[PDB]
Amino acid sequence: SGFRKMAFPSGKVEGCMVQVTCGTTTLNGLWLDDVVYCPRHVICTSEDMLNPNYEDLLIRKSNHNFLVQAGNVQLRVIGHSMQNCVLKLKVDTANPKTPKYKFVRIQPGQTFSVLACYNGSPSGVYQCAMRPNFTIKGSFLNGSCGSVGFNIDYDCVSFCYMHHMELPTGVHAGTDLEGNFYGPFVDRQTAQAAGTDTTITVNVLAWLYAAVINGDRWFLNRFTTTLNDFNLVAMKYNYEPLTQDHVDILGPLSAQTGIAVLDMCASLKELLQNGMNGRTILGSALLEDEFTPFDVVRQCSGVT
Amino acid sequence: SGFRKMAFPSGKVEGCMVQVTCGTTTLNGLWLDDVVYCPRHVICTSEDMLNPNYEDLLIRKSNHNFLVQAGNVQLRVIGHSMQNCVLKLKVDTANPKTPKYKFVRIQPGQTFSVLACYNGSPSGVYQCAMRPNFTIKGSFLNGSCGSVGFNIDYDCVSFCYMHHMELPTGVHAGTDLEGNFYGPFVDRQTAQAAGTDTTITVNVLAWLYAAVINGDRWFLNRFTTTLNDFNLVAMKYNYEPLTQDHVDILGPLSAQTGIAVLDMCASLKELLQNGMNGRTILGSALLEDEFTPFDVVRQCSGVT
Ligand SMILES: CNC(=O)Nc1ccc(N(Cc2ccsc2)C(=O)Cn2nnc3ccccc32)cc1
Ligand SMILES: CNC(=O)Nc1ccc(N(Cc2ccsc2)C(=O)Cn2nnc3ccccc32)cc1
Repeated sequence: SGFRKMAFPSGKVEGCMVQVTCGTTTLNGLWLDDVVYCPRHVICTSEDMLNPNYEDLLIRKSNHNFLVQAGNVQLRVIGHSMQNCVLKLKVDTANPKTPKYKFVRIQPGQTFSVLACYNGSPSGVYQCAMRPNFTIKGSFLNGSCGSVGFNIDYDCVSFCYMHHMELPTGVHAGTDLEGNFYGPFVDRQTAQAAGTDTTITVNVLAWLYAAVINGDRWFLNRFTTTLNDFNLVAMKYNYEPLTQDHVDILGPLSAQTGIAVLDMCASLKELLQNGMNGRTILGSALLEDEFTPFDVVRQCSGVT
Repeated sequence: SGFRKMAFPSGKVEGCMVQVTCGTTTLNGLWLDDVVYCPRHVICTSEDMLNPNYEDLLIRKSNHNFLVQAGNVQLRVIGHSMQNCVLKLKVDTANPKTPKYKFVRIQPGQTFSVLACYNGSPSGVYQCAMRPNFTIKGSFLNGSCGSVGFNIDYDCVSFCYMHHMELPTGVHAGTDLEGNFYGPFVDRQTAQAAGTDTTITVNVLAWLYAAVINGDRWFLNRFTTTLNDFNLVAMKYNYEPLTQDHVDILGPLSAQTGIAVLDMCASLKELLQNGMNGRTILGSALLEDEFTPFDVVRQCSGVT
C-alpha cells in the first residue's frame, strides 16, 4: 500500500545523455544508435533568440562546430540536419548503451518521466503530465534544454518529449523527438499564449480509485450522477468533459473496487462543489490529476 | 523555474538489483562488490512470521538454498551471514556494475530516493523523507522488500535504507544497510506502535524559500517572530521545534532571497494559524515537508 508520484527508473535514459556545444551554447543531447538529437536553438546567440532564422544560422555551421561529448569521450560528427525544431547530429559511433526505443507523440493528459540533465549529466527524475494545453509544469533551469521525457514498457523506452523552453509565465514547452512542438509554441524568445488549461478529469477519477484501494475512503458518498450532470459540474470547475472512452479506460479500477464510474463521478462532484473541508486524500489537499488510469493500475500491481 | 519532488537518477542503483529466493519466498537483494544484501525475512514461511526465530531458521539454510539471480544469470553463493535484520550473501563474482558507494544511517527529517523493485527488477523511483518517527510513507507492495533508499553525491551512492515491512497502519519500516531498523520496529508480523510523528519544520521553511525563488510569494507578510514565539505555534500544530542549527542550515536560502529566517517563520506561523484560504504554493494545498534545505539549493542550482 501507499501511493506515490512515481517516475520510471531512469537508467536506460541516463545511458543516452550527452553534452552538445555549438559556439557559446551548451545543452543536452540524446544519443541513440549513431544519431544525437538536440534542440536546434543550440545554434543561437543573444542577438538571435528574439526571432532566429534557423536555416541561416545552421548554414554557418559545419559538422566540426558541434561538440558532442559522452562523459569524457568526444564523439565525431559526420553529418547534421534539422528536422522541425531538432538537430540530428550523425556520429561515427553507435551508442553501445542504446536501449530498445521508440519515438512517440503523447496525447494531452498522458504522463511521463523527465530526466533533468545539465551538461549531459543527469540531475534528477520526476513524473509529470502533458497538460491539456500542451505545456508541462516541470523543474528546468538554463542548460536543461535537450532533457527528455519518456515512458518505459518492459525493455522499451518510448521517448515522447525533448525540453526546449520556459515561457515567460514559468511553464515549460518542448517537442516530440521529430522536433514538432506540443502546442502552439515556437522556439523564439517571445511572449506566447499557452491557452486555457483544464484539469484532467479521467486522471482525478483514477487517483480517487487509487485512494480507495489504498484505504482513503472518506470522500465516498451515497450518491450517483450521469455523464451529462457530471459534465455540467466539470464545465463550472474547468475540468475536461468526461466521455464514455474515459469511463471505459476506468473499467479496470471500477472492477477492482466495485465502485461504478458514475458513483465515483458523484464523489468527485461533491468534492468539487464542497472542497476537502481541511481533509486530505493520499497526502494531498487538492484533486490530483497527474496519474492516468494506466499509472494507477501499474503502481497498484507492481509492474516492472 | 518550477519545483518538483525530484528523485536521484536511479541508473547506478538499477545496476545493483538482484532477485533473492529462499524456499518459497522471493524478494530483492542489493549486489555490491561480491556481497548481496537482503532482508533476513526471506528465510521465513507462513508459520514463522508471527515471531520468527531467525537464528534457528537460518541454521536450516545452506549457501545453495539462497537463489540469487542478476537478470538472467545465476550468482553462485559461497557464504551467508546475518547482521542484525539483513542477510549478507557472499557470491563468487563481484558486481561489474558496482558504483562508488557508502552505507549511511540517515537522520529523521532527511530525504532520499527509493527504487521500488519486484523480482529484482526496478518498477519506479520516488523521493521521500524519513519521518521524525522513523517510518516512511512509501509505495510498496508484497515482493518490494529489499528495495533500497539512497542519495547520490557526484559519483557516490550513499545507501541509507532497505525496505522490510509494512505496518498494519499502511506505513513503511526498514533498516540501514547494516540491518539496523530505523525506529523501534522489529521484523515480525505484529501490531507495532510507530509513535507520534511531527512535521519537519526546517523542510517546510526550505520549501517556502523554494516557493519565493520560483515566484509563489502571496504568503509573505509584514511580520516577524522569534524562535520562542514560533516554537509555541510549532508546539500547537505538531511541528518540530526550530533550533539555531535549523536556522543556520537555512542560511543559503535566506541569503539568496534576502528574507530573514525569522521573517519566513512569521509567514509559516500565519499559514499555520490561518490555513491557505483555498490558495496553493508550488502546486500544493498543504505545507510540504519532504524537501530539505540541501534539496532546495540543489534543485534550484541544478547540481548533477
Ligand atoms: C547564449 N545563448 C543562450 O543562452 N541561449 C538560450 C537562452 C535561452 C533560451 N530559452 C529561450 C529561447 C530562445 C530561443 S528558443 C528558446 C529558453 O527558454 C531556455 N530555457 N529552457 N528552460 C529554461 C529554464 C530556465 C531558464 C531558461 C530556460 C534558449 C537558448
Ligand atoms: C510466504 N512468505 C511470505 O510471504 N513472507 C512475508 C510476508 C509478509 C511480510 N511482511 C510482514 C513481516 C513478517 C515478518 S517480517 C515482516 C511485510 O510487511 C512485507 N511487506 N513489506 N512491504 C509490504 C507491502 C505490502 C504487503 C506486504 C509488505 C514479510 C515476509
